[PDB]
Amino acid sequence: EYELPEDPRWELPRDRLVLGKPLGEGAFGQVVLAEAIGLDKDKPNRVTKVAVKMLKSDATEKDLSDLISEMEMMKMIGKHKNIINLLGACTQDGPLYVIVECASKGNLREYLQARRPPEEQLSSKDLVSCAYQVARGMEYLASKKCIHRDLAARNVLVTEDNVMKIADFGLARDIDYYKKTTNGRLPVKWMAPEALFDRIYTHQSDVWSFGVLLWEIFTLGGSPYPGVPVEELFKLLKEGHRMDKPSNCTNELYMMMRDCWHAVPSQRPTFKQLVEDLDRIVALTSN
Ligand SMILES: */C=C\C(=O)Nc1cn(CCO)nc1Nc1cc(N(C)C(=O)Nc2c(Cl)c(OC)cc(OC)c2Cl)ncn1
Repeated sequence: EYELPEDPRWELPRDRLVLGKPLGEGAFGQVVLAEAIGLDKDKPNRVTKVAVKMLKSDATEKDLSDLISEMEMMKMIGKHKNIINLLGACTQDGPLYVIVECASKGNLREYLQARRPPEEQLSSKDLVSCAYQVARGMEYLASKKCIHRDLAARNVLVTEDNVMKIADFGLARDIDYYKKTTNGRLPVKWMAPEALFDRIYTHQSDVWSFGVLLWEIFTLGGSPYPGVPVEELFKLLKEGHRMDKPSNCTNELYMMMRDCWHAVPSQRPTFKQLVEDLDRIVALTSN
């Protein structure tokens, strides 16, 4: 059981919502595509495709509290082009539905892969642009005290008009480093040393992630530290080994990666900086 308070800024009548296909039961919760009717006073007879999150029926009291949390946090953080945004919620006379934006070309990684050489092909500008947009989004969240914790291509989603949007930021978390993702990869490959070892998570480690995220981008979908089992990665990093520069990657960019991977967290750049460098570099980068 439960009753929620309703904020009318955000309440959508649940009959204005046409639920459709699901897509995986994530880290608690389960999400389904849907069509919202209205959403906009201007054009109230238009459907808008949205993603709607709701509880599975095998759902604890906390599992709920969690959903309410991340909803309320998405409210606090506010809108930005380069993040997945809240658009509404259905709170009354039914189970809770937390509606957000549909990003119609999947995750960054899938979209990169689908655009390798012999569905279109990405120019050099198209890639740096992509890194730039993620940095913007990251900067925004950071400006709002948000620390991401699992930043990587899989957690960047892409809209029809090709805009990078960061996903799963307000995320309530709690520990197997062998836990495999859908694609078969290990979340530790994105983790900064101090996050790995001493559980210390900050903007600085979100920057380390962004390093690897750049690496993913300039390998059109790469898989980090290829065939280097978890155990080995412990040492390699400890000592100071770093990933290899990709082909089709300028020294400039490879040097960014390397600063995002500074051993001393405080000496890494910040997103503010990285946005400013990526803007310049995009302007100097040819189609
Ligand atoms: C819109 C058509 C469509 O097919 N969209 C689509 C398909 N896929 C498959 C990816 O392999 N992804 C999308 N876009 C999409 C997915 C999602 N979520 C799966 C999702 O969980 N969204 C979401 C996010 Cl990202 C979030 O971030 C904090 C918070 C949410 O709810 C609280 C939700 Cl639901 N979202 C948007 N677009």
